Amino acid sequence: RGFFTRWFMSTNHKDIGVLYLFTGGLVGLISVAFTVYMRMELMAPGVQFMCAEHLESGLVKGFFQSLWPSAVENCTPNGHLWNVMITGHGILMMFFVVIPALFGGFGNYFMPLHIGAPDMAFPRMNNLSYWLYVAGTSLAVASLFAPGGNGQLGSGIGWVLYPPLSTSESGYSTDLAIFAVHLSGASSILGAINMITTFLNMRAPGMTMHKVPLFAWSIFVTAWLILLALPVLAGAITMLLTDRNFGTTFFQPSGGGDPVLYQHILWFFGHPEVYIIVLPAFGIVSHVIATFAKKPIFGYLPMVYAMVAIGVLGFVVWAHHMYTAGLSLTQQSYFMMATMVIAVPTGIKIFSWIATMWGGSIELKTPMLWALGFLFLFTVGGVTGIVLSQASVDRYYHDTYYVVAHFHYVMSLGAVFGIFAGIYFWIGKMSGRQYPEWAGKLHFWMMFVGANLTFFPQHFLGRQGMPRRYIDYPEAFATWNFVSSLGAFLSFASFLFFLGVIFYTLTRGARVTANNYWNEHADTLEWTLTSPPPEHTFEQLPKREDW
Amino acid sequence: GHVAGSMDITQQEKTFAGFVRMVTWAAVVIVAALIFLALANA
Amino acid sequence: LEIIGRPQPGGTGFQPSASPVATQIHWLDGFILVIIAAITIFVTLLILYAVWRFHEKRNKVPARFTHNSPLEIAWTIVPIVILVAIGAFSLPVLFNQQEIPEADVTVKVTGYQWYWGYEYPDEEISFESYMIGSPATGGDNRMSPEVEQQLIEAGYSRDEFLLATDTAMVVPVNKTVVVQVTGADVIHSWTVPAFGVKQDAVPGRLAQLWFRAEREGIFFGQCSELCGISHAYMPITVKVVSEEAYAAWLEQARGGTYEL
Amino acid sequence: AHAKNHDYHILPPSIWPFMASVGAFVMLFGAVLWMHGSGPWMGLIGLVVVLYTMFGWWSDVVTESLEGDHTPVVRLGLRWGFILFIMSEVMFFSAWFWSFFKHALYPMGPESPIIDGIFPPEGIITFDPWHLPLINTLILLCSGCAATWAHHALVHENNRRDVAWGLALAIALGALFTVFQAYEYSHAAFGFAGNIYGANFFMATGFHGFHVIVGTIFLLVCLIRVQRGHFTPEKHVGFEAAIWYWHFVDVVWLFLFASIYIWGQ
Ligand code: HEA
Ligand code: HEA
Ligand SMILES: CCCCCCCCCCCCCCCCCC(=O)OC[C@H](COP(=O)(O)OCCN)OC(=O)CCCCCCCCCCCCCCCCC
Ligand SMILES: CCCCCCCCCCCCCCCCCC(=O)OC[C@H](COP(=O)(O)OCCN)OC(=O)CCCCCCCCCCCCCCCCC
Ligand SMILES: CCCCCCCCCCCCCCCCCC(=O)OC[C@H](COP(=O)(O)OCCN)OC(=O)CCCCCCCCCCCCCCCCC
Ligand SMILES: CCCCCCCCCCCCCCCCCC(=O)OC[C@H](COP(=O)(O)OCCN)OC(=O)CCCCCCCCCCCCCCCCC
Ligand SMILES: CCCCCCCCCCCCCCCCCC(=O)OC[C@H](COP(=O)(O)OCCN)OC(=O)CCCCCCCCCCCCCCCCC
Ligand SMILES: CCCCCCCCCCCCCCCCCC(=O)OC[C@H](COP(=O)(O)OCCN)OC(=O)CCCCCCCCCCCCCCCCC
Ligand SMILES: [Ca+2]
Ligand SMILES: [Cu+2]
Ligand SMILES: [Cu+2]
Ligand SMILES: [Cu+2]
Ligand SMILES: [Mg+2]
Repeated sequence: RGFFTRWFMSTNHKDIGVLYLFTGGLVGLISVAFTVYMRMELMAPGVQFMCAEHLESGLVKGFFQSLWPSAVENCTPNGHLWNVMITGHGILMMFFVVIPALFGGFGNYFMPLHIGAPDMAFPRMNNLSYWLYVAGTSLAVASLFAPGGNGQLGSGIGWVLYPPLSTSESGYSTDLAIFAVHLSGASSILGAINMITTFLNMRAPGMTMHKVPLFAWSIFVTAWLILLALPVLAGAITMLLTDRNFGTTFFQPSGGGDPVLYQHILWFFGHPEVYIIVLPAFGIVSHVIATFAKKPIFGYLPMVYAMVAIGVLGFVVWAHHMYTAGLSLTQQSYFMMATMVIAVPTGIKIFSWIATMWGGSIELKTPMLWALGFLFLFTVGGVTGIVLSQASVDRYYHDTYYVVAHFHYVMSLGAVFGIFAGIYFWIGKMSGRQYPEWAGKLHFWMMFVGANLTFFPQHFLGRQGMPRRYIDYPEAFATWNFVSSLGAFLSFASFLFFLGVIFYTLTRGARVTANNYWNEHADTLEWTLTSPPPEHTFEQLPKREDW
Repeated sequence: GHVAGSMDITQQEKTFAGFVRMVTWAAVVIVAALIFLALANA
Repeated sequence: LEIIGRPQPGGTGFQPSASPVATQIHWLDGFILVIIAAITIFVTLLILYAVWRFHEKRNKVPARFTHNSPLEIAWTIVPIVILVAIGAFSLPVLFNQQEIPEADVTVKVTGYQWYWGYEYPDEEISFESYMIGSPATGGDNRMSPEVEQQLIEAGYSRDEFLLATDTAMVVPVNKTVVVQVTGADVIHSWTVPAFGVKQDAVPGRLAQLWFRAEREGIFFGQCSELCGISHAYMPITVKVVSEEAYAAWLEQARGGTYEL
Repeated sequence: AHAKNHDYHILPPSIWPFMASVGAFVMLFGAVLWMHGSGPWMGLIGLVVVLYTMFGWWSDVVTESLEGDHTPVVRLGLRWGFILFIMSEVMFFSAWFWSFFKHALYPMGPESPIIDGIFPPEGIITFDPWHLPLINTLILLCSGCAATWAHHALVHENNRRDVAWGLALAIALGALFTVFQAYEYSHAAFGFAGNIYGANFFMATGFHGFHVIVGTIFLLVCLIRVQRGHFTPEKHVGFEAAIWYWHFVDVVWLFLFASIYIWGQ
């Protein structure tokens, strides 16, 4: 077990999942801090922080000055800094923070246990997924420091990279970001194939596909959508790359190209991505609700089929992100109508959750607070979408902050809630050291409060016309930006608490000695093993009655 | 306790058999849909 | 000067209704908001209720049920009928806004990096509109004594900084205007909250939008599609005036002076 | 595993994966460099390393199979994985075809999208489908039959000369495709830059020519294995994936051929 042997040449799925967690955790903070930057800068009108005069100073110099206010009068509005920040967030988050933790951390480690499988079908190839996730991250980060738009560093384009701004932007910044997304898509497809052979081939005797945990089913559907969606994004971004370095003209009108066709092929993967993020969150919620309500998950088949209902609809509603880009009315109706249908599937899931709780005795442990938060905030987030699904209302809402609040409710108060739900719920199982019920509660309360302040205000701003991706705004939008900004520092405080809570725990945390430290209602095969689990779980296959 | 190859693979073989059918079902359902669309609205 | 369609400090609602589409957008959202205010509330109330009614000290022993057919059915049809409903009142608004009328006036809008290009093809008028703080007017996109003063001279106030432009698009009340939007370099998007209209300016494409003003005043829009560095700095200003002055405007605008 | 009751394959540690990920970071960062006036040396290094990693890794894959690690389910796990790989491949092309069909249907022209332009693009001269195109489709169809014929013989007659004979024949014809495909480029009537038609034409058949070469190399490694006696009628997994793959390559070309050469002229 040389340290190099263990983590650098890994073949075990439970250490590869631990790698993706911390890794995703890392990049989440990094990304997370860029958000404080933005919120400092948006707290108040005029540009105080992102000044053009800080470019003269080396980077080591100007940096530190940027964490301190300047007067409007002496502040020279450098819009590009803003644009680069907003896009490091977006790209880090959607490719390098949340899918990796929720899919490759809690899915690699646990999906296998839940089905009663020795390991993962293709161990070597899994470790290769982990390391190509690093390459992409690396390339994407490197990008912030390389030659990019307007003689400064960094590609301030959008996390979706639309041309012809993406093609015409100078430097090679956007080339590194282009290939970062490529590696992350290989990452995801290798992971996707592995989880698909494993689940249908490596289940324990007598475990029929209708006898599999829902957490594992959610990684199954997630993994399908990746497989069918990332390859389509390898192509739209290969068309950006060629048009920039080989003077092709896919989305260049002077040669007969069409910027809009880019938007179709990007969103045909840009929709499947958002269900790829929240699928796993729905699976961890089940577990946490069954466990802590001390009762069987209500409507198990309809939960499994709701899952497949979403992922399948997820591939036919992608022009909802293009209502104002120039589409036919027919196109606008097909896509509005089609998007509305995902509401059935999700509701069924939401009701079944309330139902499971109904009739059982509930234990409000830390892990359940998140699950309940998520029940609420994902619905808040959800509704919004229906409003945004309406082509008509989207005119006004499109590209204003009313969308930014959408997506953060169902991402930051949604799938993120599922990232923490699973953290608190399975930290002992994977570490031998449980956490403090008290600090966990505090954290939860802190961040629900903070994060509601962060984005609830933005629904206002969006209704009041504030555009998306501005570094400055009118005088009439100050009020609510203060609030939001206050909110994000409150939430950033929390995330700091949580990393100390975690640090503490793995240092001085209660030694766990039981095989199930929760209750009898936590009925899946992970709870039948030590506490921290054997390095070769399931040499002896799970006897049919065992669970 | 080596006995390489003697495990029971009945469930997996039946599973693969379904997998191969389900995929073909899918593929052809899309193509005829793609075609439908083409005819109706292209 | 009647500055109507503009942001309102601490505002949580919408901008005034200067046209029929905006009227309906405001009504469509309202309705939609209540039906999902209802659902949101409704979903919390069960969560809350259930958490307390069935907390482990209130009901020590759990239940084992896992299916209630009737109920499931209810909960899947209810939302499906709710959705049809919204459809009934939503397609119609869509069609009115994307089905374009016979024009009474016609402008052509062309987003250029860091400004807008206006053209009235019938009257032979072509000018450009830039924020007042554009480097095109002496400043760096931020308030300065000069900036302040320049806007006071325009007819604006210190607080409408990032929304006022050097050149305004003038328009006649009670008339249908069809705006054809196209982009000249990278993509941009031209809207006006107060009109309830909005549309992307894409290189190689002609997209049309229509609007009709019931009242006069100054209405402000703002680039809506990450176009570069001065994305924040390409305001839009529209001026709607009476028809007798509109004609006068035509003549005055033919000498090269492009202000009202 | 000391005392196991299962046939799945558990694996010793392995450095390969880390190595290939650094290679690829270096490869693509150097590839960015080289597209921006700087030098090649950093990109070829990356690829050299990646190729080293790929050869070890796959060497060991056979190695492990000879250790009899490839139990009945292990061989089924592999077959399935690989089938998802060709399903991923198929979706990749879906992006390339999607562009070609959209521009071919709704071509940009001055009143777009109210009114569409013309396709093929004004002054573009599409190739003759029955002079070279059919030649390369007969060359692939042929090889396909030749490679399947080596498959059948091995599994169904256990004939091992025949097996290598069909392989050789198929291998050489896959390389011929490439040579004839290269001829077409030589004699192209349009350009690669400046015009949708060239981007779509060339990137589309360009990605297909990539695969053929990957195909033809893959089979070469089966010939080699077959020569050192690496295949039996019951155990023959590289063989099954090659034949399945080759066939995918041909199915992609065939649709290209009918989409781009036959339909769009
Ligand atoms: C799911 C990912 C994700 C997450 C988690 C966040 C989290 C946050 N984001 Fe956002 N954000 C995006 C994805 C995300 N964001 C995207 C895609 C955009 C649009 C990009 C573009 O325009 O191109 C955007 C845009 C965006 C904007 C406005 C951009 C504009 O002007 O156009 C703002 C505004 O202030 C904002 C704020 C925040 C804040 C305060 C947080 C949070 O800090 C607040 C609450 C969350 C936390 C406090 C911490 C969560 C930490 C984790 C979940 C870590 C996971 C790891 C482990 C558990 C180990 N984000
Ligand atoms: C986890 C992430 C996540 C999830 C799950 C969703 C879910 C949904 N989103 Fe989306 N969305 C994003 C992430 C997400 N979204 C992001 C990041 C963007 C912005 C991208 C960018 O441009 O940068 C975005 C953008 C976005 C837009 C475009 C915004 C624009 O115009 O710029 C639209 C418009 O159709 C939309 C719709 C929806 C819908 C209908 C759902 C549905 O899935 C929600 C369904 C849930 C419910 C409906 C509630 C549960 C149902 C019930 C409780 C039944 C009772 C209620 C009713 C019947 C109404 N989303
Ligand atoms: C968004 C789309 C982008 C497309 C990129 C996606 C992936 C590209 C990466 C290339 C290598 C992937 C090939 C995948 C093969 C899948 C077939 C399969 O199921 O192989 C199974 C075998 C299992 O390997 P193992 O874990 O060792 O199992 C031991 C059991 N005896 O698995 C193997 O044989 C593993 C062999 C892998 C060799 C290492 C190569 C790493 C190279 C990474 C570069 C990726 C760049 C792709 C860019 C696309 C270009 C447009
Ligand atoms: C109109 C536009 C549509 C948009 C695109 C659609 C995308 C869909 C992606 C969603 C993927 C989720 C699919 C989940 C399938 C669930 C079905 C299932 O499990 O039925 C159970 C059946 C019964 O087996 P049983 O014996 O009872 O239990 C197991 C005991 N061994 O089990 C079986 O018989 C085993 C079957 C295995 C599951 C098959 C998985 C393949 C399905 C994916 C389709 C891929 C489409 C490919 C298209 C691209 C092709 C290039
Ligand atoms: C070797 C021998 C081989 C020989 C081969 C011979 C056979 C040839 C095969 C040809 C197949 C090519 C199919 C091309 C499809 C063309 C259809 C199309 O593009 O219609 C678009 C349709 C109309 O476009 P629009 O802009 O409205 O044009 C209107 C002009 N008045 O757009 C609309 O009406 C808008 C509605 C959009 C609805 C989207 C529906 C989703 C589409 C399918 C789902 C895709 C998801 C795939 C999931 C896979 C993952 C499992
Ligand atoms: C210009 C000249 C330059 C020349 C330089 C050439 C460098 C050499 C690189 C060549 C690579 C060699 C390929 C060999 C892979 C095959 C491995 C194999 O057959 O073993 C795998 C196993 C076989 O087991 P089995 O057949 O059952 O054994 C029977 C024995 N009783 O069957 C399996 O486990 C199945 C595994 C399938 C392998 C996956 C292949 C898919 C990868 C395609 C991705 C394309 C990447 C190309 C590289 C581009 C760079 C990014
Ligand atoms: C419109 C669809 C077009 C998409 C292109 C995909 C083309 C597929 C490539 C064809 C290659 C097949 C070559 C067959 C020759 C030798 C190999 C062979 O015959 O394997 C047969 C295999 C039977 O497997 P089996 O006997 O079950 O093995 C153990 C059983 N316990 O049966 C198999 O498992 C063969 C597996 C190869 C599959 C390649 C990848 C499949 C991708 C999904 C394609 C679906 C196509 C839809 C078909 C519509 C039909 C009208
Ligand atoms: C591998 C060997 C065989 C080859 C493999 C690949 C086969 C793929 C064949 C089809 C793939 C997608 C082709 C889609 C054609 C769509 C054409 C198109 O762009 O329609 C136009 C519309 C945009 O047009 P617009 O400009 O908005 O309107 C102007 C009209 N005045 O655009 C739209 O609204 C979008 C139209 C529908 C979107 C369809 C995309 C689905 C892509 C996945 C296809 C899956 C194929 C399944 C493979 C089966 C194999 C097992
Ligand atoms: Ca500020
Ligand atoms: Cu979407
Ligand atoms: Cu702009
Ligand atoms: Cu802009
Ligand atoms: Mg937009």
